[PDB]
Formats: sequence, structure tokens, C-alpha cells
Amino acid sequence: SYKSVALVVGVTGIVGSSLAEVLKLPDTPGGPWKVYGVARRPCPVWLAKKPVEYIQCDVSDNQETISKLSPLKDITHIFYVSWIGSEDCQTNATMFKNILNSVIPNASNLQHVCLQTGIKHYFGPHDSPFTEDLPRLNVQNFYHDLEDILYEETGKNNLTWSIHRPALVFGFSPCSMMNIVSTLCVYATICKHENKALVYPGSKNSWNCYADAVDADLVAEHEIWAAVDPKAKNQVLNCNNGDVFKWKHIWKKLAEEFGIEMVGYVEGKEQVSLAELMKDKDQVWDEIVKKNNLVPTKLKEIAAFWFADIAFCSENLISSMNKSKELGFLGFRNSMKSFVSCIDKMRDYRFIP
Amino acid sequence: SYKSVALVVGVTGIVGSSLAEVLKLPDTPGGPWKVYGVARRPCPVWLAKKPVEYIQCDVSDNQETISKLSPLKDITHIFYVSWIGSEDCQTNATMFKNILNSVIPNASNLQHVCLQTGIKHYFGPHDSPFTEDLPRLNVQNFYHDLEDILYEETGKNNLTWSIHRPALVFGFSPCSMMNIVSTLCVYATICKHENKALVYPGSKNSWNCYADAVDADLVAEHEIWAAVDPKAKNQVLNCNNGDVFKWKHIWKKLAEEFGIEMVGYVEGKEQVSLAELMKDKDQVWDEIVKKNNLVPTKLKEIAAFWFADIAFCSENLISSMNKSKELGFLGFRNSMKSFVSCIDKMRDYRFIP
Ligand SMILES: NC(=O)c1ccc[n+]([C@@H]2O[C@H](COP(=O)([O-])OP(=O)(O)OC[C@H]3O[C@@H](n4cnc5c(N)ncnc54)[C@H](OP(=O)(O)O)[C@@H]3O)[C@@H](O)[C@H]2O)c1
Ligand SMILES: NC(=O)c1ccc[n+]([C@@H]2O[C@H](COP(=O)([O-])OP(=O)(O)OC[C@H]3O[C@@H](n4cnc5c(N)ncnc54)[C@H](OP(=O)(O)O)[C@@H]3O)[C@@H](O)[C@H]2O)c1
Repeated sequence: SYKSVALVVGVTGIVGSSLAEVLKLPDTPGGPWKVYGVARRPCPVWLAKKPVEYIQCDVSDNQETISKLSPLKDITHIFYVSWIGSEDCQTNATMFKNILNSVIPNASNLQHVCLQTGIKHYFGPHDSPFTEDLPRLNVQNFYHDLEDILYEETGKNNLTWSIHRPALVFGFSPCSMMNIVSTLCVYATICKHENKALVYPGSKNSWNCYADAVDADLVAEHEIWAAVDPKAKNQVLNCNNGDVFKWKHIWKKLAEEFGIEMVGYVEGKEQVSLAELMKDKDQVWDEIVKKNNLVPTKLKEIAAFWFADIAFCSENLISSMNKSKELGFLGFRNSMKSFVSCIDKMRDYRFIP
Repeated sequence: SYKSVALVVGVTGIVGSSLAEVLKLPDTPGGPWKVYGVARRPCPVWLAKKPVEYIQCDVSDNQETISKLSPLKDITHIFYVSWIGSEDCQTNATMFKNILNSVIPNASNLQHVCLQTGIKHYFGPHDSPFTEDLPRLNVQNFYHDLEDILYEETGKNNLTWSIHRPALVFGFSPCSMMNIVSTLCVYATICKHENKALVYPGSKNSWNCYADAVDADLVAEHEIWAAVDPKAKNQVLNCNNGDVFKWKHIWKKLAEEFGIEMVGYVEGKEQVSLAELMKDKDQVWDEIVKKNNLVPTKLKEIAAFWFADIAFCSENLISSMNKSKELGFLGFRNSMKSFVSCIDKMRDYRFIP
């Protein structure tokens, strides 16, 4: 009953969860899609609401991965949208290897492997706007190892490949290790709960510089596009919303969305660590979860305040989308509207109040 | 034999000359187009090579404009892509008024008026990225007067309107008062002629900041789009290539295109005036024109070194293209390729060697 069969590795992820939604849409290219969804944790109740076949599997475990993925003979497309959570090149490589060694010898109709890395490929720095043809930096980066494995395995087995390097992701998953919007929404939620203004903790430059990002749905569209369009086969491809923004403008919108007052960047002041400010807010979040009858999340799991700290001390990281556009991909998002869209969606899904 | 009849006011201009080419293409929306081309100077020999009906007319002269434009009964679309060359609000307004008072009472099939202004509407400043809904600055700007005239005249006479605010234009016209690419090509040409490196004269920030621009052909496409598409009627619309660049990268490409060595921005050094450096190069340019058998241009007419000086002390002027994209306009250009395209085209047309 299916035309294509997808293996989404990291289905609970910030992009994986989007693929779980987009792939199942009736007019999605390559459809109708059958979707295998792989993650380490037991299937979340909110993901059980989706028509995907969830496979709980520790992908870093070769024998377990072989055991659970080798019976899947009908897979045609692999979407690797995971990482182990550390910068370890070897343990990250093992995960991707295990996926490949378990599926390739068992899926006689396998066609394409989508590999998701990121713009960190460009600065670990190269100057921006980042273009896909920029050579690797002379450092260790697990993105490098993943690429080399991709080239080696797809070539020997007559498979097409695509490398996707998304910018900062605007998404809705509460299970992501790096979800900036959920992180800021939690921070805003705690501020309103304690009757405090939304105080910008970041640096001056990050407040005022041009920044870019990518909607999680657009990444999914981009990866599906490369999975079905011949023009995008065997290509390295950046992926962002196609525009630029400033955190100063996002911050104001975030404050309005939560109906609280805002304290923007103050001249002379240095950046403060959000990870430190929120260090002891675990019980407060538990109270908010209960009172608002939200989907039960741990503060540590829905928010990554350390990740916001890095974003708020970064600049000059704009990536170019010209290559994808010249290849025919005309997908885009208004980044300001995308950010608001993610807030509404996480409220919708009762991840945040 | 024509479906639409265009009045291009400023046909020798950096955008007007592009309209003269694009409108006459067979698959251009609204085609086949008849094109009236209006400018003050006698018709250039290179413009006589185009199938447009040239009308030499001083548009600031009401009686002359009435005399030459009132017999044109068949006009359906007006493309105002001119200005007088000064910031004078009244003399600029008179030009636009004279066009309207001469055509509207005489063109019974008039439908739409395209008004081209620019991003100067946003800083004369507002913060960027500039969006079309930003209110007018509390200053005198002839863009304001042109808009008010547009609203007033189109409303009373049941006409649709469109306001186009292009970014810095990458074009090919040698008759433009503000052509940055021709200006830099002339500078590069003189450098190679005097056996000197392409020394960057601008500021540090302009060398290193994100910048945007718009291809002259894309502006034409954008204005034609608004002229034929209902979704774009009665809208204020930005127009850029849809990406960003840095002058540091453009400068390197410019040096390669002319086969000469480059001296980029040097730390500690202040900006130098190009208008001063090139002040006495008129005869040198005449020599280059003769030796290379180029189309006869005066240094003052093909180059605007004062304009490059302003561009090389500017920053934070990025404009947003989201509105046009959300309205269905998916036209774009790779700015780096667009810049190279303009160089090749001016060499093609023998404006530069
Ligand atoms: N997030 C961003 O903003 C962003 C932006 C640009 C690029 N990237 C890059 O995109 C890539 C994908 O990261 P992401 O941010 O999409 O990840 P994410 O949202 O944090 O999700 C990671 C997914 O991988 C799964 N996973 C982790 N370890 C596993 C294991 N041992 N076995 C099975 N599944 C495992 C997780 O499930 P469990 O939770 O059950 O383990 C989760 O579903 C990364 O390389 C990242 O650097 C991310
Ligand atoms: N150039 C850019 O980079 C740029 C970027 C953004 C916005 N803009 C804006 O776009 C608008 C159009 O300017 P542009 O740069 O396209 O102009 P341009 O390339 O300098 O050409 C101006 C045109 O207007 C004609 N003109 C001037 N005075 C006239 C008169 N009295 N009677 C008849 N024709 C006359 C000129 O013909 P003659 O030479 O024969 O007089 C010329 O064809 C301006 O408001 C400008 O601010 C320009």
C-alpha cells in the first residue's frame, strides 16, 4: 500500500519529529510513505499519537541494531537525523555505521541515504556566508567521519546520498538536546510564573547581529526533496529559512507571546549564563507542568539553557541557500513567523502553557 | 498586435534599460509588450539597437511632457523608474506628476502604475532587516512625495498601484547616475591600465558586514510581476536578490575578473575617497575608450565614484524579501553570480574592456 518506506533515525528529535508528521501527509512527494521511527527512549505518549512504527533501539549497540533493523526488508530511504549528544567522533560514527550495516544488506530496494549534519562544519573558522563548497577545517569534527562513511557505503552499494547542513533549528520537540525555541519558551514561562520580566541574558553582538535559522518542517521538506528529486542527488546542501533576523526582534515577539514585560540588552552589561540562572528551577517547572496539566517533561529534557548561552555569544554564522535554490528547491519560511509558529505548536501540543 | 503597452520612464536608467530588454521577451507575462521608452538625452546608439519606441522628453517640463505623451492613447502600464538626480522633493515630484497628468486623461485603457523608490525609505534610521510596513521617518524624503502622489492619482482614477523599494542595484547601464558595478569596473580598468593593484578604498565595516543587492533584471521581473499579478496589486514591496554577501568577497572576484592583484582592507587604515582618487582620470578613461574601441562614455557618466564612497561607509541596511515571497514571487539571484553577470554584460556591450 506504500510507494516509499522511510527509516527515520531519531524520530523523537527536533527534525525527526517533523519528518514523522510531514512524511505521512497525502501530497508529500514520494508518498504514500511508510515510516519506521527509531529512538533510544520508550515511545513517548505524544509520539504514539502518530501513524509511525516506533522502534526503540540503542543505535550505538551493533548487535541490538542488527537484531531490530534487519527484519525491515522494505526500507527505501534512510533519514539519519541523530547524534549521540557528545562531540565524540568515534561513538557518533558507530551509530551511523550500525544503521548502515543493518539495513543495506537487508533492504534490496534501498535507494537513498539522507545525512543531517549542520553549519558547525564551517566553523567547528571560515568566513560567512557559508557555501557548501568550503573545504573541511583542519580539526576533528564528527561531521567529517559521518560524511566519509556516507561516501564509502553509498558508493560501494550503488546508493545515492545527500548531506544536509541546517542552520539553527526552530522546532517543537520536547525530547531534543538542542531546541532553542522550547528553551526560550521555558525561560519565558518561568519568568512569568515568578512575576519577572523577560531579561535578555546574552551578549551585545548576538542581540544586534544578523542571524539565520531553519524551521524543522522546512528541513524535512528539504530532506524529502533530496530523497525524491534527481537534481538534488549526491549533493551537499545547506538548509535555512532563506532570510535573516535579529535576536533583538525575536526577543520582543517572545515577550508579547507570553504577555510579559521585556528587558532587552543593556549597554555596558556582559552576558550572563542562562544555565546558571535556571540551575535550581527543576521543581518550579514541575509545578508549572502539573498546574497547567502539560505533557510531563523534566526541565533538563525540554530545555537546553547551555545551548542558548552558546547561541547568545555567537555571530557571523549566516549560511547561503543559493545552491538549493539554483537546484530547484524554493522552500522558505518567514523566520519571525516560524518562531511564533513553534511557540503556538508547543502550546498546541501542551508542551508549554 | 500587442496585449500590453508599457511606458518606461527612464529607459536609459539602470532598471529602465533592463525593462527595455525583459518586456520584449516572448514569454514575458502580459506579453507581447509594446514599449515606449522615455529619457532626457538623445537616444543612445546602443539603445537604438532595441525594439523600443524612444521618446526624448524633459519630464520636469509639463508642457513638453503633455505634448509628447498625450498622443499615446494605448498605454496600459506605467513604469516610473526615474529621478531628477537631486534630493529635491518638489522637482522630483513634478516629474512624476507630469507623467500622470499627461497619460491618465489620455490612456483609456490605463490599468497600473509602477513606482520605483528604494530602501532609503527606511534610513533616509529604522533597524534592519527592513520590512515594508515600517512607518515613514520624520524627515523630508522625495520618496514620500512620490508615494502620496501615487496614492492620490491611482485612487481617484480607478488604477492599481505598486511601490517597489529595490536594494543596491547590480546593473549594466552606462547612463545611470548610480551604477555601482560599472563604477567599480571602471576603477578596476584604470588600475590595470596604470599597472596598479585593486586597492580597496572603503571602510572596515563595509568590507566585513553583511550586504545585499538586487539584479536589474530581477527588479524588472518584480515590477512586471506586480503589473500583471492580482496578488501584488496595491502593495508596497521590497526587492533584492534574496541573499546576502560581503564586499570582501565581491572585491576578490572583481580582481580575478580583471586579472590583477588585489589589496583588501588593511587593519588600522581609514576609508579613502574614490571620488578624490579618480578626480583627474577623465583623459585616461578617454584613452581606454579609444584603444579598446568602446562605446564612447564620459568618465563622469559611466562611473559614480561618490556613490561607491557612500556604499563603502554603509552597513546594517539589509532588507527583507519575505513579503514578496509570501505573495508568490519566487524570483531570486545569486548575488556573487549577479555581480559577475553585470561585468560580463558590460564587456559584452563594449561599455568596458
Ligand atoms: N538542533 C539544532 O538546532 C541543530 C541545528 C543544526 C544542526 N543540527 C545537527 O543535526 C543533527 C541531528 O541532531 P538533532 O538536533 O536533530 O537531534 P535531537 O533533536 O537532539 O534528537 C536526537 C535524536 O537522536 C536519538 N538518539 C540519540 N542517541 C541515540 C542512541 N544511542 N540510539 C538511538 N537513538 C538515539 C534521540 O532519541 P533518544 O532521546 O531516545 O536518545 C533523538 O530522537 C546533529 O548532528 C546536530 O548537530 C542540529
Ligand atoms: N541605482 C541604484 O542602485 C538604486 C538602488 C535602489 C533604489 N534606487 C532608486 O530607484 C529610482 C530610480 O533611479 P535609477 O538609479 O534607476 O536611475 P538611473 O539609473 O540614474 O536613471 C535615471 C533615468 O531617469 C531619466 N531622467 C532623469 N531626469 C530626467 C528628466 N528631467 N526628464 C526625463 N528623464 C529623466 C534619465 O535619463 P537621462 O539620463 O536622459 O536624463 C535616466 O534614464 C531612484 O529613486 C533611486 O533612488 C536606485
